[PDB]
Amino acid sequence: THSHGLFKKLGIPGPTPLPFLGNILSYHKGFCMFDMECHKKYGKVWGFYDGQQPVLAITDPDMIKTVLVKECYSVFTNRRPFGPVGFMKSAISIAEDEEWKRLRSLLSPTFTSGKLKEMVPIIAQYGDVLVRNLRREAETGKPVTLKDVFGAYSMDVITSTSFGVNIDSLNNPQDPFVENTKKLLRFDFLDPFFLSITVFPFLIPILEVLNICVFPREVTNFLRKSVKRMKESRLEDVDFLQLMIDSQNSHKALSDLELVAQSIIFIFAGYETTSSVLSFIMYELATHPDVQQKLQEEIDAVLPNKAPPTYDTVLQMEYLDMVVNETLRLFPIAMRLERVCKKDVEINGMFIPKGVVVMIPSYALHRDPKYWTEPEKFLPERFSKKNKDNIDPYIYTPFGSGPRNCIGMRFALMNMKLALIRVLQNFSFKPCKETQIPLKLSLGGLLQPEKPVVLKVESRD
Amino acid sequence: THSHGLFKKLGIPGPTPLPFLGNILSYHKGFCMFDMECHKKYGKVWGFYDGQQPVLAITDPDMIKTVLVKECYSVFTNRRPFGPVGFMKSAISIAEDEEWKRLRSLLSPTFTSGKLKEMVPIIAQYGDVLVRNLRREAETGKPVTLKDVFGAYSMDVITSTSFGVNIDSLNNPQDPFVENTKKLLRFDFLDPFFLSITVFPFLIPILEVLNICVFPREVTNFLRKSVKRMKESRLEDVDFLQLMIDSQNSHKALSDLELVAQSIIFIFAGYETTSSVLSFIMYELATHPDVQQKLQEEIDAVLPNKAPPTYDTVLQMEYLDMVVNETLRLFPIAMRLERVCKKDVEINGMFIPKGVVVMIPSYALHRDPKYWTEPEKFLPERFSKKNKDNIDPYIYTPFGSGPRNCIGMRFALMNMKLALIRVLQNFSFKPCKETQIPLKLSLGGLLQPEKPVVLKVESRD
Amino acid sequence: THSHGLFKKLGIPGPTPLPFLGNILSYHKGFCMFDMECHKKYGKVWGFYDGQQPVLAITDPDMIKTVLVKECYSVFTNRRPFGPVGFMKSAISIAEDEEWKRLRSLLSPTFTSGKLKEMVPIIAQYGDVLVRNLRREAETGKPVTLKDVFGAYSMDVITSTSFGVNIDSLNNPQDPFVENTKKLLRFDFLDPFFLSITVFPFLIPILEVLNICVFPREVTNFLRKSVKRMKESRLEDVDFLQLMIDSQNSHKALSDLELVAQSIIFIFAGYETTSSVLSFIMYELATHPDVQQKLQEEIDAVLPNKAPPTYDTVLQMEYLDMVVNETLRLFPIAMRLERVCKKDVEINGMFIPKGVVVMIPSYALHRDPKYWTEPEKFLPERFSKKNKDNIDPYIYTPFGSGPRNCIGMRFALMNMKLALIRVLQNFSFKPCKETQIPLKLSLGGLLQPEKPVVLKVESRD
Amino acid sequence: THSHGLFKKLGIPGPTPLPFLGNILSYHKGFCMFDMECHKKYGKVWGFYDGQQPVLAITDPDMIKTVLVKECYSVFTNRRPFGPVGFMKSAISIAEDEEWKRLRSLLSPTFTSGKLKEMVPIIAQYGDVLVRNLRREAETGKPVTLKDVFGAYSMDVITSTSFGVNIDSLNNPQDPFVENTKKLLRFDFLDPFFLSITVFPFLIPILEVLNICVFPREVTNFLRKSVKRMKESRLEDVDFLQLMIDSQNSHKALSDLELVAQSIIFIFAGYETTSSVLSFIMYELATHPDVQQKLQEEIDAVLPNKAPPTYDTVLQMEYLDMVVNETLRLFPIAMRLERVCKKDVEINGMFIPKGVVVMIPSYALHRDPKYWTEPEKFLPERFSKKNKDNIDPYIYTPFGSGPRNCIGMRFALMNMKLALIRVLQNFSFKPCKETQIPLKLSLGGLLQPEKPVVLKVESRD
Ligand code: HEM
Ligand code: HEM
Ligand code: HEM
Ligand code: HEM
Repeated sequence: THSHGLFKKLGIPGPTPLPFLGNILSYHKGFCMFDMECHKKYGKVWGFYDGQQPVLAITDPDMIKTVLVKECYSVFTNRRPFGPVGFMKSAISIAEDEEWKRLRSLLSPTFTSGKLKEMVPIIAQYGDVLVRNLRREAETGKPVTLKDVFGAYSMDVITSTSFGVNIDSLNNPQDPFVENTKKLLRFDFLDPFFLSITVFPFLIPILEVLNICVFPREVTNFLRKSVKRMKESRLEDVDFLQLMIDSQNSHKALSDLELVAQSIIFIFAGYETTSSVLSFIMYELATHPDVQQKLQEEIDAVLPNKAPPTYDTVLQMEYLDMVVNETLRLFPIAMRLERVCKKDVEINGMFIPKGVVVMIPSYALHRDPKYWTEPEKFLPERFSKKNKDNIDPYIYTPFGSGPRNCIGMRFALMNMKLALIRVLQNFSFKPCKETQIPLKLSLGGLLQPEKPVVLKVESRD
Repeated sequence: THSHGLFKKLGIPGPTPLPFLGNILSYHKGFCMFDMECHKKYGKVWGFYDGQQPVLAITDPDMIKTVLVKECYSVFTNRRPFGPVGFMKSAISIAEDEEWKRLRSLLSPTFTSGKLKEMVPIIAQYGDVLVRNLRREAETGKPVTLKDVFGAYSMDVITSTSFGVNIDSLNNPQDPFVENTKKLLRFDFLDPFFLSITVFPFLIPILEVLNICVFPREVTNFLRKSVKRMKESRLEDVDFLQLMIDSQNSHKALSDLELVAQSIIFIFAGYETTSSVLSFIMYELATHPDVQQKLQEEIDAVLPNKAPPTYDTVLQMEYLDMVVNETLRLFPIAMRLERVCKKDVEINGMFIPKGVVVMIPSYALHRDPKYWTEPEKFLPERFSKKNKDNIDPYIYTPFGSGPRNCIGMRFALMNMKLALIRVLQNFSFKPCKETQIPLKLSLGGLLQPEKPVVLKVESRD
Repeated sequence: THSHGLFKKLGIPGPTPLPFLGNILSYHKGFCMFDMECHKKYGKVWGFYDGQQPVLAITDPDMIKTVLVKECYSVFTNRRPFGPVGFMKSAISIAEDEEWKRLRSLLSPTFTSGKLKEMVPIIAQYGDVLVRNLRREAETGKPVTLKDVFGAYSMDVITSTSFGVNIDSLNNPQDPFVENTKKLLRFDFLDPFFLSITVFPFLIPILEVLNICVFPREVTNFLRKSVKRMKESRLEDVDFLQLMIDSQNSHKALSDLELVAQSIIFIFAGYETTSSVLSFIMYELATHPDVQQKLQEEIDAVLPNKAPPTYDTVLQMEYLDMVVNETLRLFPIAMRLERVCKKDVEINGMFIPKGVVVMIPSYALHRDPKYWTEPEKFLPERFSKKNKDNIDPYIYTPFGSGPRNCIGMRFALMNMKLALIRVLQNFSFKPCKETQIPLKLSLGGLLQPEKPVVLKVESRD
Repeated sequence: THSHGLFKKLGIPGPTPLPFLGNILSYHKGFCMFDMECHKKYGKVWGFYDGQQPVLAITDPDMIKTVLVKECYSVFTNRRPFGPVGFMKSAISIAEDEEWKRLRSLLSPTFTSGKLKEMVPIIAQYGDVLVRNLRREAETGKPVTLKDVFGAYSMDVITSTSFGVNIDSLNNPQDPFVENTKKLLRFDFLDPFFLSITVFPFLIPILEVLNICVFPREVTNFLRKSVKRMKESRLEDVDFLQLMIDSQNSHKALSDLELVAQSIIFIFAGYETTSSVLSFIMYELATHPDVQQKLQEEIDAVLPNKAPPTYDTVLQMEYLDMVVNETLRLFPIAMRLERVCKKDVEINGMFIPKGVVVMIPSYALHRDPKYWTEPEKFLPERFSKKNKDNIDPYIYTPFGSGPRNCIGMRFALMNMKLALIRVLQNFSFKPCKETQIPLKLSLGGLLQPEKPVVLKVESRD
């Protein structure tokens, strides 16, 4: 099969591809293990095939800068398609070129510090809810599963910061607004379906004309009307929906379908991510009680008498920022960043022909011995205000970099910190016998634990 | 396009087909209206195209007999495929030829009168549940939606008669066993997806190798393990599951996957059907209060003092059998029966080449003036023990006929009658202003009401 | 189906589309008849659907100018895809965007007046061959079929002006170089296959990965090696091949596969076109003997004593230019021009959303009563140096207009005129009884005669 | 992927399959080498996957008998599909079940000894033509390529024994009837296209509805009308066409399209096969001059004075029968026989589930040391009337066995022997320096030589 000669011709190393399958059989241990092995075997750049799709992996920090910043608009502007999307075509994370650029413009003022400081009282109320829910699991000394308790917390923060709907998801697990939203899970890009998509990407057109979508047709049909109800109950009679409604009052405003799609993508974006990361952080705190104590002391110092957190007092807390960042290092939940090269180019001395997918293997670089000492260890001091200067922003990329980076970065860090502050103000977290130490990562296509994290939760009362 | 000449060549009338689409655009008013129009325009036989699939419609009672009985095993043994089925390939209603014949054998003793008489105490307990639920909607004079109250009743009867699980679905609408099972709805064979299947049936192979199934992969993955739990909690420590478990203790026994598929098909089969028919019957009773009174008097006569119904006392009630049958006449929820002609044949003097789909248009014949006087009226006397002899069993076919007829006929009639007896022992049913008189049928691909049936429910107390 | 609402929403008239088929059933009489009917029914602009592909037809000369010239590079740069192309992707007529722009640059100097004046002695020798072949059919008074005699002439001119190979195709109809090249016929975009492509354009990806090509794999595999033989017999030891070989000695030179593709596209481009047009011209001359006499007199005046034609004496002949142009008016063999709108735009006051195919219906405009008197008549005087000023270059477009017009315009007119001069110097052409007067055009997807043109050929000796 | 567990579950050995590809990458050396390796590694039975299609290979002579004879009608009646066939669906070699059984009936009397004895004078005349053509290549001592000279001979015999058309193909290589027929070449079931068919057999439906056929649409459209011309020039005013025309004067007669398809399949069947085998025989004779001398002496003894061969004198020649048979042993051009198991069965003690493809690896068994001494050597004595009794007819299967064996066996052997007799009566055949000794077989999907056979041909004058 062809085009399997491309990397050989350019003199670029990589595992030899099978006809039709390319290298996918080498995903049997997951993107992370494949990426490290490749980084190790082949060095600073390499190439492989997702079916017939050539993928060029790069690790030089200069050349990563060019791809994510300098030549973003001109050359490296879109991600690769992945499956049938339906109307979700209009979602900023999926849209391309000038539609993207216009969307990214219309939504930027929504993620500003000013709007985010306005949303904090809402995210705070549900840290309280979280606490009372944790307390009920802690007065009845039963091991807690974090994904479920943080899931319900994440869910809570979303439903409020995007539509004003206010639910106790953990206690109302069967509210229609909680039921649909809980189906918006991260895509397993190595499950039968998406593997098939990589071998038969000519099948994508087929599904499209059949209205078959990787965003389940019914979750989308539920919110599309849920939004047009809210839209016309507020109109006329502080959340993301309002901020978008206010905006459609670049250019060309925001279409009504265009608004529904962004609403959906934020839910999708903020739900399993926030839930997952918080779990990873509580695992590390529970297996490193010194770090947990140190941070608890920091929180009490800024917030004595279990004082509530604020926007300014959150940004005050340096050790908490160190804990969060180091966790995202060990578990960057995206694992890779990816851009489609839209033209023949040469950058930092290397020819890149049109159509290749440039890939940055985040997981692998966050654990590269050549930039991190004992990269497997949990050492928050790597981010102390002393050492935070020796860290290359193109090697540590948990939100990506450049114009197409994670637009929800600020919000996500602030959301996760408000949960951590409130939770640690009230509770300590200890390993159980049934806790999996050391945590093994899932050999699938998601960064998540093989086994869900379970811990003992104790009242500081 | 070809083969669009087939009917023209055989001298068979029918609407002229468009290339690729055949006649599907003539489904814009539904199978029922198309069938009547065709019966009227073209007479006793006609032909049309579901894409490229030729479909030969027949209405002579002799020739229907040949197709459903005399030449079933030899010629007319399977239905037509309809979409990707996954493992549900093994479900009796879908299986073909000797696999079907063997399955139909292994499950026949499960639907016998003897087993059915044993299941009646279980179906009865949930008529009681139904009552208390109706009473709560009747002491608070709010119009009741029948599909929801009978749905929860149907659901209840199924969960018990197939797995022993005992739930108040109406009050536990969010039990995991109620949540999955409520997704097993009747297929809308004119929704975008299935229309596309008829135009692109070459797409079926494509979806199959992609594990894409019209039976949602997650409902099936939930019950497959739900069964292997029950299976191994009873083994070792009266429902359909047991009767199948006892059977795998023709020939070749029942595979473990083969058992899970039948379990699923019965749920699918008994849930929206029972729920739908009961609604149609209560609509007719409410718009014909004489008939409702007459039947109430019959029930009190057999069952004085609201005596509970039994298997024998149900079969006693002739006017109730007349009401149920007449309703199935006006609304035969399958609408058509269909067999694939597997060979060149000639029956009753007409050549039928291999591959055609012989179709019997049940809806249309149940309302044919040539066999029924005032076919639009609700006249239960057409089935009185006096006139029940002048009714051609190949014209009145609400469960089909012959070896491949509805294996659940007995159970379904008995289930629906036990619900009707208990409900009418306690309540009368009257039209609301918001009730749709006269009921309009859905122009889709299901026999169901355009608008859901709503009635006033009053206590005979 | 969707997107069938687009034109309705924009307030644009057009025939109402069927689901999936759009308007293709309205091609049952050909693009030409559909275009006129539409122009007539709907006016100055209209819209229709090639399946799901929206096609916007326009006839205002200002707005045509914008599309073909002013906004060519920025907005209207590519044609629409049509089927699986294989490596022919690299052919200038098919390539897109900057690949096109670079190719069109590398081949422009090949079609200059200077190169074309150099090629004339070669094209002339085969007008002689043509004559002797015609004379053999004229001394034996048998009606001649023009496509066959002009086909062999066209073939001859190509094989020489592109590779130096010198064959009498008419007398060597079974030379391997004549056999393959004669398979490069114009695509019937309404034959079963291409119709299917319009209804299932999602099938194009499928064929591509199967190396299935609308350019037969074996004709292309024959010339690809035929070229690499010639290439390496001239290297080292006046045709298009040389001019390209000299060029690969914008930028990025011409790839070796890139050269083979252009070679092929010129053959394809020059063979049935030149052959077809010459036939149309000889039909009109034979049914308008005054015009034929007048031109014969002109040729004798410039070229007395049957003097051979030259580059300068060809451009001298004004009545011949009038005859050729008027014929291309009545039969513009492309029928339409087409550009893909690559962005949301507004031109001359009309919104055009991304993805639509702007179409200019050349055939229909060449016969529009609003710009031509008696448009069905053959009146060469419409192009006399007197009236040639009142003709809008955006209404008379037989080679298209703007940067993406027919790069072979000069060559094609010069090739056809040299054939006409030599042929008329020696012969007159008269209708037979078996000649089809009036010529009916083919209801297919090609501009060609229903029945092939047959004429009586007489020696001016 | 699934169903890749089937052979593992049944305890059947075989090479471990890759997802989607099964074992096709093990065809990189051809069916023959794979089959031997497997026979060697795994023994008497084994299993592998052509994509997802399970293929069960068997070598026990009893169990082969069951599959090809005893359970042919009931269980093992069809071959496997292979690609899109169009109307060629009706060709006996491709048709299935009762259509096959009826076709095989209607054509059996055409291949009888009596008809075959009637066709011999026609096949003889073209042995003469063959000779004069060979003599022209032998008086001009140039090495002859056998495929071309025997191709033209084969072609000649076909065109006459199927339609009465009489051509010297070698000297008329560009007659329209010779041009089309020469495109009917053996399918390379490992060329890109057919490999793709095995990985994407769900693509077969797609091509079918696109009228795309592995029998080129134009060769079939040429003969379909070529036949309806001959058909209606003989009607009314000794070949296969006549014998079929006489037959349509089981049951249901032969359709007109059904007749055209058989005509085509015989051409396809008799052209490259006869041409190929004759080449293999002349290679062995030329590298074993003793055998060549011995046979020449036999021919002179039966046919002194270069007497012409007859039907009876051909069957007389035992050493010639030995030479032909031994060659078919070393090169059985089908390589394998194959039947689709249409039901769950057990034969000779082994469970075979429905859908598997039972395969008999002819090539491998013809060279199995366990039944043949020095199986690589060319020893015609293995078939002497002495040893011809120790040869298992289910191990030596160059025409298959049972009801679905090669219907053209008699004709093919007789055709090849008449060519050999005439050729050897007049010429001896010697190796050239450019002859490939030892002949290497093609690693493709055809049994043919890597390099075409070239020999020195000398006049016995
Ligand atoms: C711990 C939480 C999160 C992490 C680790 C994370 C990580 C990422 C990464 C790596 C990217 C790709 C950046 C690139 O390509 O350079 C991304 C993109 C994106 N993120 Fe997040 N993200 C998080 C939370 C969120 C949240 C809460 C939102 C809610 C609005 C969000 C919205 C988006 C969007 C819309 C994009 C695509 C932006 C574009 O293409 O212009 N993310 N995220
Ligand atoms: C009011 C209720 C029902 C109606 C009107 C109904 C109607 C029908 C009809 C018309 C058929 C096709 C018969 C034919 O092709 O001749 C059928 C088949 C079938 N029914 Fe029902 N049905 C009902 C309830 C049920 C229930 C409760 C079950 C539960 C077991 C069931 C199981 C089946 C099965 C398995 C088949 C396919 C049988 C075969 O192919 O052998 N049905 N039904
Ligand atoms: C009577 C003869 C011919 C006629 C009427 C004709 C007509 C046309 C037309 C209408 C176009 C499209 C122009 C547009 O889109 O604006 C075209 C394009 C083209 N023609 Fe011709 N043509 C003729 C002969 C030839 C010949 C002999 C060649 C040989 C080189 C040729 C090469 C091309 C090419 C390469 C294109 C595509 C150019 C591009 O996309 O940049 N044509 N022709
Ligand atoms: C040296 C020449 C030939 C060889 C080695 C050969 C070999 C074979 C083989 C192995 C089969 C499959 C048998 C089986 O599945 O058991 C076959 C089938 C067949 N052969 Fe030949 N063959 C030859 C020549 C011919 C010729 C000249 C014809 C002309 C009529 C022909 C017509 C057929 C047909 C129609 C079938 C399929 C029969 C059926 O499925 O009923 N073959 N051949």
